[PDB]
Amino acid sequence: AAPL
Amino acid sequence: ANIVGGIEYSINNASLCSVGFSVTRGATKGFVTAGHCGTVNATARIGGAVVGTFAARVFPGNDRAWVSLTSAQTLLPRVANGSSFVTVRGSTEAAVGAAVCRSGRTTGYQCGTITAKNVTANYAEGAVRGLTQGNACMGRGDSGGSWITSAGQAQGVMSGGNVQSNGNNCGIPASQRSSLFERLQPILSQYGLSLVTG
Repeated sequence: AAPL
Repeated sequence: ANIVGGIEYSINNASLCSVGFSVTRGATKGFVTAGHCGTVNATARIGGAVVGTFAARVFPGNDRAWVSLTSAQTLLPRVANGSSFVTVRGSTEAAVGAAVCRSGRTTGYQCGTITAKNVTANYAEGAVRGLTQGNACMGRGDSGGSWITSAGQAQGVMSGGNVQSNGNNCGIPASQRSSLFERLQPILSQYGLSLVTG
């Protein structure tokens, strides 16, 4: 999960 | 510039994000977006012109921000859908299983369903709690963009998810996507904002  | 959900804006001439929703704060015009897009006082530009600056933000913990705009900006109660628009009618929160769409400068307008609420994303910067999960795909550049039902009820702004090596999660089946958005409700109350509706 990454910001976007 | 005309402020419509889903369009691109740049921050300090570097990063790109997508506009979430047009709002007002008393006489001040603004748009809500993702917290991770900029820091307080960062400069927002639309098509090369300065349109405002980050007024506040929360990131990580939450993922929210609002940009106050100059007076010459035109706020519109719309979300881009290709060349057409989805009219913003309110902010009723949809429930798990409802269909929803999201708009952003990278993958355009994508739709899917809400699959879970109150999700924690563990970003490198720290955890972001209370996110709602949908399975519409998205890519780098979509953050801060609008999440809305086809009926015009605004749901939140794009936070993040499980992007693959090509920069999006559009090449993996809906069943494997985790696309998270920050709920709009707590952002409107936290900043005293009102959504622009049509």
